[PDB]
Amino acid sequence: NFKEAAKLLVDSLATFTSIELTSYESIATYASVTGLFTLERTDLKSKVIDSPELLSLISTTAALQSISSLTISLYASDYASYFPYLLETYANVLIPCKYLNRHADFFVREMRRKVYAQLLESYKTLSLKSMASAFGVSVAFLDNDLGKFIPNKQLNCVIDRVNGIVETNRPDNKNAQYHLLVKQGDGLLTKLQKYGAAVRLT
Amino acid sequence: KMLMNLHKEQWQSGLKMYDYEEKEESNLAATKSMVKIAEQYSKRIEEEKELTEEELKTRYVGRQDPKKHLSETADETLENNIVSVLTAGVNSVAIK
Amino acid sequence: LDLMSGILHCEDKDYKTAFSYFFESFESYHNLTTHNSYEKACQVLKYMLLSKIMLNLIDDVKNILNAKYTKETYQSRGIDAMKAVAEAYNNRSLLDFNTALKQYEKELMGDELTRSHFNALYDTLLESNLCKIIEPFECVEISHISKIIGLDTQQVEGKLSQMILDKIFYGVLDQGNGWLYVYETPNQDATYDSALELVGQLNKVVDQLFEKASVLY
Amino acid sequence: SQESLVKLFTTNELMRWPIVQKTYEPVLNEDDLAFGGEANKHHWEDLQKRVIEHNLRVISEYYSRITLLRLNELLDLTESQTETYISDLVNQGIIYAKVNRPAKIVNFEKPKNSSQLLNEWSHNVDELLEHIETIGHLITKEEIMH
Repeated sequence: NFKEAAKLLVDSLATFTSIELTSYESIATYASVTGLFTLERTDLKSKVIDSPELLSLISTTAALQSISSLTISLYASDYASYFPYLLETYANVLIPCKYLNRHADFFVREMRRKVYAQLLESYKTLSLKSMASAFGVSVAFLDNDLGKFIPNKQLNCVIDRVNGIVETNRPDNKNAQYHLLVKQGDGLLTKLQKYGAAVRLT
Repeated sequence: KMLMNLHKEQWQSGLKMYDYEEKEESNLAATKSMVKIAEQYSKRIEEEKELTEEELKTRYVGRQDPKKHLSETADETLENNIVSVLTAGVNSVAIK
Repeated sequence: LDLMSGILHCEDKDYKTAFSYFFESFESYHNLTTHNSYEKACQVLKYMLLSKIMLNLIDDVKNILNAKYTKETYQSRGIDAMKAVAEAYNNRSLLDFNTALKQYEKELMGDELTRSHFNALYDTLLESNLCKIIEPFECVEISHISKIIGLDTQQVEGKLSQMILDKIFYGVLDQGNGWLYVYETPNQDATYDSALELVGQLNKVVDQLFEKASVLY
Repeated sequence: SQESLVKLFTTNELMRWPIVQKTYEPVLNEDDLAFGGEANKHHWEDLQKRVIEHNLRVISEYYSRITLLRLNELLDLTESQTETYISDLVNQGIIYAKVNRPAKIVNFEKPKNSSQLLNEWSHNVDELLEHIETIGHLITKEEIMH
């Protein structure tokens, strides 16, 4: 549950009591993890410019450095250097921490989705080769990664292979709202159906 | 009959209608408010398991019945939209 | 005190309050006995000149500078820098800007303030320029935009990505042909959207009604 | 001569620049201010843009989709120049458009909301019901006359 963490941990930065709590450089590293994972471009961005505490501390341990680097690249739209930082976070942030070593693999998985989401937002189309050069990874390397996310359907794009383009058919209109709503409304029916039936019979 | 008749809107009131702007306003107001009646009903029904109905109504604001108030607000807009569609489609199909 | 107070409000993005504190800071150095206080006085003059560019008042940058006593007392490569960038902002040329910063780099290097607000000024001059260009378009080739703006091809594309993320003109960028579609259509149905919170509340309530029905069981 | 000069612009019509140019040159080069000279030929020069701007307004109202390739022919301009005139005219707030660079369409219109199109459809229905009424009362009248 990193959503709950994210709201609690921003407060932790502003004011800190140190008794029975792990060293403060560690507390900054936990805040940056939750912010990147949970929040999207805009909220995330405003959060790490309006936190003086993170900025006055700069880098001071390897784990903090790898996390902070990732951050800048992500909202600033540099994808060349986004990818070394991904590898770096893995080694020095998740594995050493007790509470994120369970999430080692979960973390890399979700983070590739977000980066891609923001890119897809800004483009109608990309060419696979252009999208690969942006990362700094070869042509074949990219196709695998996209293809693990796409049938699960939280990337909401498709790839014309013959055209070499990647198309983005993610709705943000009225059609998108429709998908959300009707799914919840089936859930209301179902909840009433069962609890209904149980009370009529008894 | 003279008394009863007070309209030239006896046959000119079902095909006649108000712009769809005004129907968008009714739809938007109605949905927005029913959230607020629904939030009072949620505070309310954390109870409904103590002693005496009459007490609960005072203390945790069962007054006017929020259960009754939500039914009324839903019934009024629900019946109104069936009419709004019903007249809408009637015009499209008969006139052209 | 005066120098810092000026520099503090420049970062807070009001340059009206910044400029007044620098007006008094210039006078203190000037009228104090020179012996090294002359080097610092030059720096404040530039800081007077930077402020009026952010405020979007580029003849008044021009007005403070005069060959009567303003250039004559304090003369640097940065005094020449100040008015070249002020003319770049007026022209609305991003070319004129980069040309200034190449030969006047040492002002950016020696003063942090100047570097800071030359980045902010660059991007917003850019942002505003681009919006005008693409305003009576939709399916405008990026090749055509790039002529008129004066930047490189690559540079247009990179700049647009961030803006679409701001949502500050919306639109989607197509590299399958090189167009930019500029969609300025309304987003999100308000009526449909408030229906999500109403269902949301009905989905919560029914768990609570089921708490009542534990009585019957 | 004066009555006819204003009479073009007050109404909406299509016209071209070497028509204006040929006709009004032996006439109004006899009168000064805006004509002759070495700096007032630059005030004459200025009427070429306004003739072009006047066409853009007429075309805006009547076409909502016209080809950009056809627009160039109309104005007597090349494609670049046509673009510049449309840009500056949207900027002042006198027209509105979106130009498609593949050259398929230049579309003059500010796109309409759903609510706008539908509010007009209500207005038609109320007026059709009114027309049938009034006819019905004038039919009753004619039965006595005949």
